[PDB]
Amino acid sequence: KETAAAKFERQHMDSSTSAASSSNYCNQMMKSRNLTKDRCKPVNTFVHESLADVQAVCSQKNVACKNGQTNCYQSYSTMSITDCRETGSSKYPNCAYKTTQANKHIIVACEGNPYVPVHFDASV
Amino acid sequence: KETAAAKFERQHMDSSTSAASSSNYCNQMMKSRNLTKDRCKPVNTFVHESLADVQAVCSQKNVACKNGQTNCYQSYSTMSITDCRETGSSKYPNCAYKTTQANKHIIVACEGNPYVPVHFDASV
Repeated sequence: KETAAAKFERQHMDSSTSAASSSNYCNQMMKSRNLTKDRCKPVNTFVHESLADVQAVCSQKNVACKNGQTNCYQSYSTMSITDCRETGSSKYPNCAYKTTQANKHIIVACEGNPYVPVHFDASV
Repeated sequence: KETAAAKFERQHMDSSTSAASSSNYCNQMMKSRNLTKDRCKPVNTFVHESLADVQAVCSQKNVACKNGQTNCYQSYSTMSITDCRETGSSKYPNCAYKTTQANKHIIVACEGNPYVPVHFDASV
C-alpha cells in the first residue's frame, strides 16, 4: 500500500527538469503520475528541486496549514515549481491543464518518523 | 519583518537528523538558510535537537552573554551540533565551508513572550 511519503513524491516531485518543461508538461505529467485516474485533479503543483532539498523544508519555517493544523513548513529559499490548473474545456477522461512555471517558496505538511513531506499546502 | 526568534530558528535550528550525513552539509545548509546571499557568513552553528529542547534552555543555567547582557542561558545537557566555518580559500559567491560535528553545551540569549532563544552565543 502506497506510503504517504511515496504518494507525495508521485504527486509533487519532478527533480528531472529545472523548469516548466513545455506547454504540454501538465497534460503529460498529470496523466503519467496517475492524477487523472478517478477524476481530473483540478490543481496540482510539481517541485523541480532535489528530494533532499524538499525533505529539508520539514526543518524550516513553521507556519499554520490552510486546514488549521500546525505541521506546515515554508521553504526559506524559493524553489522552481510548476502549477497545473484544469481548463474549462477539460472533460474527464480527457483532462486538460494550463502549465505555469514559477519560482516561489513552498509550504508542505510534514509527518512521521522520519519527519517528511506528506502534503503540498501552498506556494507563496 | 523577520522576528529575532524566527531568525534564530532559520540560522541555527536543524532538528532534521541527530548529526550531518556529509562533508557537504555546511555548503548546502549555509545556502538553504540564506546565509550566503550578499556575502559568505564566516561562522555558524546548527543545533540538531528538537525545537522544544532548545527552547527549554531558557529555563536552565543563567550566564552572562558575550555582549555583557544577563539574559544568556547554558544548556545543562550536551546537544548534537554542527559547526560550519568558512575555508581560508572561500570566495563569494562560491562560499565554501568545513563541516564539523560535535556534542556540546549551547549558550543562547533568550527574550520575549514566549521566552525563547533569539541569539546563539557559543558552544562549550
